Amino acid sequence: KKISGGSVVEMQGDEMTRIIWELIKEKLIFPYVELDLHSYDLGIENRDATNDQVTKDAAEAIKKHNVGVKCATITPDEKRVEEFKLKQMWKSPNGTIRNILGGTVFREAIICKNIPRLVSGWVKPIIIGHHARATDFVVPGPGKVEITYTPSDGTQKVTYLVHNFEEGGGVAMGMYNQDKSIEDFAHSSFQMALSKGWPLYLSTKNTILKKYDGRFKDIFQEIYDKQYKSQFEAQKIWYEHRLIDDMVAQAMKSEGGFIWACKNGSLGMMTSVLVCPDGKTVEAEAAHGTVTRHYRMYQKGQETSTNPIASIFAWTRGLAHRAKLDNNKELAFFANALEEVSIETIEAGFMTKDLAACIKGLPNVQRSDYLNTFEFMDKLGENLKIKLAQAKL
Amino acid sequence: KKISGGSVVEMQGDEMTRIIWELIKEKLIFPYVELDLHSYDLGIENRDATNDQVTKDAAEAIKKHNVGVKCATITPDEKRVEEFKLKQMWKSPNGTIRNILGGTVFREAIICKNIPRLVSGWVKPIIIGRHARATDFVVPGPGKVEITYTPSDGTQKVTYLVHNFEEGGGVAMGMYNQDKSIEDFAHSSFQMALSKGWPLYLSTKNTILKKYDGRFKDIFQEIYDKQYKSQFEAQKIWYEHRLIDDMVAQAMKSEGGFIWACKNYGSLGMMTSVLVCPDGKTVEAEAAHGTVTRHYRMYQKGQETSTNPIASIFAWTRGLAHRAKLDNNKELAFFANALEEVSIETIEAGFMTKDLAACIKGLPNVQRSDYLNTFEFMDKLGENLKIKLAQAK
Ligand SMILES: NC(=O)c1ccc[n+]([C@@H]2O[C@H](COP(=O)([O-])OP(=O)(O)OC[C@H]3O[C@@H](n4cnc5c(N)ncnc54)[C@H](OP(=O)(O)O)[C@@H]3O)[C@@H](O)[C@H]2O)c1
Ligand SMILES: NC(=O)c1ccc[n+]([C@@H]2O[C@H](COP(=O)([O-])OP(=O)(O)OC[C@H]3O[C@@H](n4cnc5c(N)ncnc54)[C@H](OP(=O)(O)O)[C@@H]3O)[C@@H](O)[C@H]2O)c1
Repeated sequence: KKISGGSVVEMQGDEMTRIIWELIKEKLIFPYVELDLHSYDLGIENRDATNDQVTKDAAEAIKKHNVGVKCATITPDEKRVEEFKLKQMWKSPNGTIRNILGGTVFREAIICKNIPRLVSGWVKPIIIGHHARATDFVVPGPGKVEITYTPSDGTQKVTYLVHNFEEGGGVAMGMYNQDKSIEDFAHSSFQMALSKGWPLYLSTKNTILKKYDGRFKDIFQEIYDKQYKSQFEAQKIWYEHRLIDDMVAQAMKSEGGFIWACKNGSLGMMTSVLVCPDGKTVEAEAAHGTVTRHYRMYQKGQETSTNPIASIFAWTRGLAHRAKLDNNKELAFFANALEEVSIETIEAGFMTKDLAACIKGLPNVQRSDYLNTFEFMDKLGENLKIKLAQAKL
Repeated sequence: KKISGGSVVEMQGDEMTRIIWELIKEKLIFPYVELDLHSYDLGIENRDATNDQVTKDAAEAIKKHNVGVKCATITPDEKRVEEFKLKQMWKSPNGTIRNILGGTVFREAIICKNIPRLVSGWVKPIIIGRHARATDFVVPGPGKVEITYTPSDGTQKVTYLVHNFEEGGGVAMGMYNQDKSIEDFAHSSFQMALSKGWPLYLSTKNTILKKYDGRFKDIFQEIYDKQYKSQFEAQKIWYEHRLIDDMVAQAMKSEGGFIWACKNYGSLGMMTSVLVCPDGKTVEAEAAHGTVTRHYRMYQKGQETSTNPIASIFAWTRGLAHRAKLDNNKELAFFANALEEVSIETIEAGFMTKDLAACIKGLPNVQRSDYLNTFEFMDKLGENLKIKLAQAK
């Protein structure tokens, strides 16, 4: 009978994704798992009606229950405001959540043998985690641009000359970064390496930006030694700093299987995951958007061919983490079974137009080559039911 | 019956590239062309023995004679210093030469019809040109870090604060850009678009850093109309800006055949590189790859090697094409084109090195009968060049 899921914060999105999102939930998740579901509706209309209140609530909920899976949501601009008569132009919910939760987002392309990688050497996937401010202005004519720092303890103020424009004009910039943000970026990155049981590489450019990127390299080591070095060995893992050039060269000549945290391939396969520093809280979401083009055709009754893998893994990565926290072996296994069924269904010849396009090039793609949105969800459901029954032994 | 090419500054390199470099001169260039050769020996040993003076001299030589063709050269690290018993870790020759000549570099993959591209639609080459100080410091913090600009003018004074630390210090920095630098980028770029008779695109992420990238979009426009519009229309060409995202996309749907200027922050034997000084006079052509050390270590052991000489060859052809262009040397200009044709033809005709046979069949499926070794391929190109030059007579 059903699996004891636990508390999970689900968040519904917009357009095409919101549609495939309902199919995932009922076909691949519900028939097998029971969840204390804290479901919030981040549909643009509802964010409007509730004055974005809902978005904040949802972030507050994730903060509490540590686990949240999200559907792609419309981030509004001029065109959207007119499209929906939006009483205002609301901020990207991801942005809202990110500020309330913090942490570092990690992306990972799931790899199928028969999927033309951007380098045929990667049989194992590579998780990347960008760090995430700029005060730029224009210099009209001759003048002096300096960057000063005034300490709050009344200490001597310090002024650096960034450039002294003696003839023409130009442009200028100011950039910053608190220690707290770098620490959070480190822990996020270390814990992520542990969960995925893989090595952690920090690429930087502290040869030039000696003081700037230097701080990064330090903050990381200081943390990696005071903490996390022991556990890293407990899994044969290690953390090592590589200059941005050694990395990129090493990575191409690499078979993947590591976490790349740098300071700075189909989308239906890409999955973004926010990892809060505490190692407790996590949000998971597809990298792609709402796929509006597909949605348009869907509305007109036309046949659509959307890839649901990115969205599916948002659930499995979320659920996986839920199990992790709760020692739920039953759930832990289900997550896997689903991820596998997904990769396997594809490595068996069943896929959507976009994936088929990878193999035979967009033009040469005939209808017989791919499955549209529905029957592909079905195919996954079938294989899922199967795989699961097989495990019962 | 030898063509007379004229004055050409040549730089010799290290390891495997030094080998094929001499093969090209002996087999493909010298037998047909006579040059007032200003040849400099940028071998790692000679640089050491001369205290990298040879490098500065070669840069001064190019600055004077307008044309320089360079062989791949070892850039020393700690392992190099120990290997060659160097008496210093000399700076990258490329860097030394750049600092002296200035200008913008343009990379371009040589395209073959029997060789796979990233976009199978790409039939015409795509030339890309990126834009290559900054004061950074550590914030003890907290405190207000502000960037101020006071016009030498003496009048106004504006202060923006990059951040006000309260949590505790971190790190900050200040960027800048001469107007000059952007103008030189523009000229260098526009000229390449004309000399290659292709449309110029400038991609940037204006949205994010409006003020910075804004100055780029403008200066380009300003200089275009003021100086370069006629020529473009004359050659049925044009220039036009785009955001990175709209660039990547309309590119994926293109056949190529355009210059691409990146303001922004496959096989290598086919990757060339040209440094275009803004004066429109001086140029340096070189392979985009290294000395191919792994291949050299094999050569040293007596093992058979298969190194792609295409990039190296095109360093000569691009160079000679520009000498001709400068001297209105019809003959030379023809030979340059003839040599580029013989190369792409030989490859499209089945004869190629191992790395290329890999692009078509993939590593694990390459047989010895699918490619030629370094010396066989060079011999093959030799035969055809002789024929091509015979038929055109
Ligand atoms: N809330 C979020 O997390 C989030 C994030 C980013 C963007 N968005 C919203 O996304 C909306 C539109 O996004 P977008 O226009 O950038 O499109 P998208 O959803 O980002 O995807 C762009 C295009 O790539 C292709 N594609 C992406 N995912 C696909 C999939 N699963 N299956 C098949 N094809 C796929 C489709 O084009 P083709 O099939 O024509 O090639 C799609 O139209 C915007 O309102 C934006 O605000 C939301
Ligand atoms: N001044 C320059 O132009 C320049 C630039 C970069 C590096 N370097 C020097 O290059 C030396 C070594 O370079 P590296 O280690 O980066 O190697 P590389 O010369 O950059 O190339 C290494 C790999 O590139 C592939 N490759 C590049 N050119 C090739 C060609 N023509 N034919 C076949 N394969 C080619 C080969 O792959 P396979 O392993 O599959 O055979 C080779 O193993 C270093 O000392 C560096 O200082 C010089």
